[PDB]
Amino acid sequence: ETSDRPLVHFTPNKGWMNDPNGLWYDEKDAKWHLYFQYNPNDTVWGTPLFWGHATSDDLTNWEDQPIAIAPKRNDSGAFSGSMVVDYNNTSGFFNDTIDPRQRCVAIWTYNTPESEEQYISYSLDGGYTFTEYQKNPVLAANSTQFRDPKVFWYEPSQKWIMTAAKSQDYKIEIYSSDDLKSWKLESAFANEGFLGYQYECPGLIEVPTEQDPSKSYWVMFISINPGAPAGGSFNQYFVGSFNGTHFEAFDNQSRVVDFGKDYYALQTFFNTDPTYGSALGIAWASNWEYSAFVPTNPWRSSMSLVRKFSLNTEYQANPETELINLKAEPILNISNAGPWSRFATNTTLTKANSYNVDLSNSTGTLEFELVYAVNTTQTISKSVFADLSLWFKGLEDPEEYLRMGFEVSASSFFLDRGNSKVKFVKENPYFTNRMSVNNQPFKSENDLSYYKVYGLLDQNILELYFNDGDVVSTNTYFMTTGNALGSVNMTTGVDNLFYIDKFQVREVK
Amino acid sequence: ETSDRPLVHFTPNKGWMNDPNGLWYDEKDAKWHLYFQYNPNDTVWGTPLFWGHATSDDLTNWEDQPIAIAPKRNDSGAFSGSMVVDYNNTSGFFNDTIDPRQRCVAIWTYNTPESEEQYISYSLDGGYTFTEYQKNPVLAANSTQFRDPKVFWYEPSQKWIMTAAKSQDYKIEIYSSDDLKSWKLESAFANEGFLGYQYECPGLIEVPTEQDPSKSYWVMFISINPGAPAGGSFNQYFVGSFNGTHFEAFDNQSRVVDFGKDYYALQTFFNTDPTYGSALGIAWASNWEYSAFVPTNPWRSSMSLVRKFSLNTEYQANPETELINLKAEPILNISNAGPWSRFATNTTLTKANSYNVDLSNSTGTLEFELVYAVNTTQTISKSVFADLSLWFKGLEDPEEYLRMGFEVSASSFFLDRGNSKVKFVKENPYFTNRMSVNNQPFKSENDLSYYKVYGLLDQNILELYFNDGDVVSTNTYFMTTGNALGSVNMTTGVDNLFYIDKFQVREVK
Amino acid sequence: ETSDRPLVHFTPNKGWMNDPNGLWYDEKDAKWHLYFQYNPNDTVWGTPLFWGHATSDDLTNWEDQPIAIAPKRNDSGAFSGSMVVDYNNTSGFFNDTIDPRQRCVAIWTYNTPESEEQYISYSLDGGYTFTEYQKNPVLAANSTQFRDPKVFWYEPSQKWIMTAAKSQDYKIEIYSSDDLKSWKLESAFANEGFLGYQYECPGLIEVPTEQDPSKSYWVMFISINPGAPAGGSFNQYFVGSFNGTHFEAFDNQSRVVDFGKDYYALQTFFNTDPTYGSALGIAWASNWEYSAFVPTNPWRSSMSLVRKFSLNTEYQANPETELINLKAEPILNISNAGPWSRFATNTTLTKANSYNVDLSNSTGTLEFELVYAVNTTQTISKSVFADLSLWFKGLEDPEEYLRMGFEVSASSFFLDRGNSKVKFVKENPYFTNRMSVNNQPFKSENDLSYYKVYGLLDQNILELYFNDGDVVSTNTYFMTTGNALGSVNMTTGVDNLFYIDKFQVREVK
Repeated sequence: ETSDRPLVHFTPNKGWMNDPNGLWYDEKDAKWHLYFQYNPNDTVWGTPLFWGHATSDDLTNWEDQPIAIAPKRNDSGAFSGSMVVDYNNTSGFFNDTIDPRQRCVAIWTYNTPESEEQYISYSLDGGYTFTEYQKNPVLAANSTQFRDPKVFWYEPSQKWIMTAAKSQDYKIEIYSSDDLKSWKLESAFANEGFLGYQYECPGLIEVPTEQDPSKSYWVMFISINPGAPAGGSFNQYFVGSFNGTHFEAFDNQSRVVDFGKDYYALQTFFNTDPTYGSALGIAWASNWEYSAFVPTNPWRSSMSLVRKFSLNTEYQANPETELINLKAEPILNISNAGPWSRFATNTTLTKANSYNVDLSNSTGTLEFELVYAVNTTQTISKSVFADLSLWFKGLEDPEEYLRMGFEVSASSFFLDRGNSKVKFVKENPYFTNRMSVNNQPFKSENDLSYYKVYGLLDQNILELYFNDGDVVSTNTYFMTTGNALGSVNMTTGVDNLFYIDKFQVREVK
Repeated sequence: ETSDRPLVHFTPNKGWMNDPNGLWYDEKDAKWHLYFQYNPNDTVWGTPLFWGHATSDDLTNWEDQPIAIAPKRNDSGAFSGSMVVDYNNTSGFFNDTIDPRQRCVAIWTYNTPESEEQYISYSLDGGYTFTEYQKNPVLAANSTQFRDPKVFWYEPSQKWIMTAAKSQDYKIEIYSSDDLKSWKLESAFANEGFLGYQYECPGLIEVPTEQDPSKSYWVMFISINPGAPAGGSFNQYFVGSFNGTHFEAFDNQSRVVDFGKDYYALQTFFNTDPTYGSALGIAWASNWEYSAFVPTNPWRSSMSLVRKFSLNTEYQANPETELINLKAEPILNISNAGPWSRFATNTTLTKANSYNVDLSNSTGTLEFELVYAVNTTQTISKSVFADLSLWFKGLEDPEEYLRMGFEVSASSFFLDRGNSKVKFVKENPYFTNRMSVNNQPFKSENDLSYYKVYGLLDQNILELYFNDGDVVSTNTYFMTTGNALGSVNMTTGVDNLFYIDKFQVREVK
Repeated sequence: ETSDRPLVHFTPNKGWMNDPNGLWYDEKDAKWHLYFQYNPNDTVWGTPLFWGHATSDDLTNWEDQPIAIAPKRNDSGAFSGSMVVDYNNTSGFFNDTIDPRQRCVAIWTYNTPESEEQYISYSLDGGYTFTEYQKNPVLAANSTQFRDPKVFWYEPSQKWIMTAAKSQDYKIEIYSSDDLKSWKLESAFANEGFLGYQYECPGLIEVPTEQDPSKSYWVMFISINPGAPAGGSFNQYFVGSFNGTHFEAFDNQSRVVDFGKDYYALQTFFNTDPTYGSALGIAWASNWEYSAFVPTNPWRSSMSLVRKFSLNTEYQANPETELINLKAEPILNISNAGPWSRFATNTTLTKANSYNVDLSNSTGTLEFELVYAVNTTQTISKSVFADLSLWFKGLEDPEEYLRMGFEVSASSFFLDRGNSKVKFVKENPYFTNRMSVNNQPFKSENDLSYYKVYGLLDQNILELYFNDGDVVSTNTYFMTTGNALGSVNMTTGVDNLFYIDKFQVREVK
């Protein structure tokens, strides 16, 4: 008996999924390639571990493909890694029969009980079938904690640059090779923090500055688990500069990619179709603490949406200073949807009365657009919970719902993914019920502070996009199967504080 | 109608409390001094805001004292700050009638709607009554975000050193004076991260190294709120060196003081009785997200226990590398307690059978000592929740309980402070139900991994001390008043994995 | 609706059982032989009465065998008796073909509605089928009721010595023979403290001493019944002197074998495997006052465990001058060894709180080991119950439990086998539910008196061994079919009187 399956997030047909792998794009075929850590046998993690494969041409709708990479041994696994396109046959695997735009090279960690090493594989049919390089490994550091190779092309020095993690040494080593079969250690960075327990899935990418597309700075992605500050797993980032060997963040500073409880092992694509325009990144939407116990069958784990990255240099972190902040915008080919439903368009909503639209047969996947404004001046008020709340109740059974909104005194956007049923939510001591975000206004008109929120609910996953992706939160939710969360309710406490500029909901497929 | 009041944690008699202030110790009188942010009028935060005052001689039992500092204005408040003892009358406030050991100088932020500035006050009776310095401020930087002055004596340069926060500038400025009334900006630090929204309550102290006392390194404490990674508030630290003007952390790295949801605005004492031996620090046990809505009357907010700080250079952060980790050990004059109750002393538990002791009339305050061991080799096991769980059920009403323990697959120590009632716990979208810690073993006997946990329950608060304070977690809990959590139950999954070396419980007053 | 059936005590296949018969050991095939009074038709006592047969090589796990001795008449019965191994062919039966240590001769009573004679029978297949002696009986008359013949070899006088019960004349007669076919009357026994009481199942064996296993004393076992008004069925012993014709009881050397209510008709083995080393004895674990009404189906009656008897010449306790004391240790071979579950060890018990191990899937056969000390110091002891109590309950339904423990004021170990919903416990007025034992401390170091007690629970039978067998108590108990005293609990009155050195429970199969 199956569960409710996300409609616009990728899940495997059956079995177990984690880290996204070998992300790249086929220019001549117009196909996006998604590879992933995959265990087809059980519905939890286990060895042998494979590279699953799925293709799309809009990043919202997927086609299953045969297993891409396998370990020689049952003991072992074909762990995480990335892909590159060798246009100029620098590896020497590709004839003139193989299109330059189609020259796939997978770089991956072969984890065996004895050691973790780096292997490479090539494809002659456009990234569906892969053969190992005859003399693998292409990098061994005599270690059991050496994995997750992400590699890009650096024009100036004419090299492939690999950023890989010396996991439990809290070190991310940078290697270089023109050949791609021979790797030279260039630098190590470093002890960045938060450390936790391990450095996993590192990434290094030029991210175009917002407002000046022409400019861009370098971003370092590190994911850590266990030992995240919120508990378990999470993805951090650094903004700085890359010279060809060393990376330096503009300042000593930690920042998180996603504030939600379920967003890990983010990898960016090697190339894009722009249009969309790199940087583009996807992540595994879960948390290692309880990822193996979520109530889904015959599969476990969904990916997040692919997100367009950009750097916002003028992000008002608070009302005094501005910081260079990572902006993540959603990629979603809506396909066929509508119509909108709306509420308190241009009204100041009051405690006594509350709004509702219930979409009597929503598939359980819907999106909403909300722009609210706090009074700011003045209204005072404390000791009274000053919230604007959205309730996604219903639909076969309300009282089973997720609550979210903003409270003025806390200055944070909350989510309540308890309530309920699904004993797993009621019993699993790692499945957090509540988290906040601390989103900031985007403008201030005449004494009203304007905040905006875009959100997408897809059966078992919720993504919130504050100020068009200036802040993001990704959390999974589990309701009592077959329906629905179609009863959409707005509520407030405090007769005169929140102003609804705009609120819209619609079903999405 | 009153609530259940913590027996060995400080709470105000009535009203509202937050940040601990002006911590110092009277050598000739043998009295510890605790000051705190205090609103005597309402049971939430509000201006006028005062410095409350309480004294102890064992740090576990307190005596209430009259309000120590007040703002001139109702608009205003006497915000956070620290105290120093001016043995050599460098301020010139003290006659030869006033004992050197008793020469109190309070340094505090006078917050007014127009600006935040630094004031000083002196005491002629041993820190009970305080008079302002005639020419306050002693430091103004033309700002509304400039507060929380912590000051210490630096022998080498013969100066008072003030570390204070330029809150929303993410800057912690270091000032110097030999006078205490004329301050000179020496350096700024910096953009350390996690930034969040603000830098609050900075602290700078020499913390003696564990294993070798003779050595010590400098620690920088920064607390931030809102915008903590786990949501809301939290306290971070940096380990490094202080030259007299600038501070540098040994590496660029973030680390958290307390992983629990309720531990903020930590200030260390200016001096101690050693015996106890500085560094010693206390903190406000709550989280700004929901601190004003907790169900207690006629007071709100408890402090944490005072903790003896030490640096552990050889802390096994993971099985490969060691890090310089902050160690926090509890200060608790047990007073009169016992006897112990014990369980599976030197046995390996099995899922079939479970242990229980219910202390039929526990006051609701008790401590426990647990040393467990994972089998490690091998037992494999996955897809099965592999936990050792403690249940503090009962006592008038079980089914209302807090659960905690360790799960092998997650490698983290969990806490479940839901279950239940207490409408605030069931309803308040900021009161997190669950958090983990990711504690590490202290030793491995052949094919086993030994972990230790000390915990103290005090009516509404729980402190966990992993490996004698190598890792700490502070979380408040609210059960249905009058009783009790006296039903202590141990439980396991997977028949043969956990080995109980030791487990003891006893009532504490 | 078969009922719960003891796992380590012998019970018949089906039907009624009582007095154990013809106990001996086959040295060639390493097999213990147990015979018993048997009615395979009805589930109560009746004629024809047979000799049931069962074998074992560890005295714990048994094997059903065909009926060994049968009466010639359905009118009559083949009553109680013993067996001998005739190595030296002194009987006149037995070819050179039959192995010396395999030449068993049964001596038994052939009770008829008309007469009561003494028959002997030989076996040629090592005690599985028996043939009667052709010139039976071997004893003519009168016979005033004459039964329960126990026969043994005597080296000095080179004779078979037979001890038999003369119920009508309140005596025990001793007979001699070398042929085994013709017996001469020699003496009689004895006090006489109980006359009017019926003498049954007598036995005469040399019992080795503790501290010197080389020495031994003659011990005369008598089963005395009854007087319901009087204490009721009890198994008695006399330490004394046997010259070869007469038995001398040492005045004041006489105690009951087992202090329980369900231990009767004791017979010792004729020969043993040492290893275990004779004296070894087994008893019918029931009581004539109600044995025919116990709720077991399709069988009635279990035997007890086989016990290794030894004399403890140094006993004291009372501080009154010491006397020779009989101590019986259990013979029990464990198949499913481990694992122990324990309570509070090295600990002082307080009234306010209790201990619990909940053995969820125990069959109802478990063993326990308790070592407690009573604090003589002061603890004056007002007139209130000063108990240490063990409780067994559920599992399916508690409120159906058996209680036992030590009460200081009364200086005895009580047992309350009441508290059952079973009809024959509520209804049967001769089934007493409460007994106390009066165990004595083994060690009196400091101000604490140390007591040891081992106990085995087997579905319907409980056996308590105090100080490793110095005193024993055997009582059957009946609890609603299926489930099963698994909830093991410890409770006490009086806050600071009892110190638990050791308590531990374990399942036995």
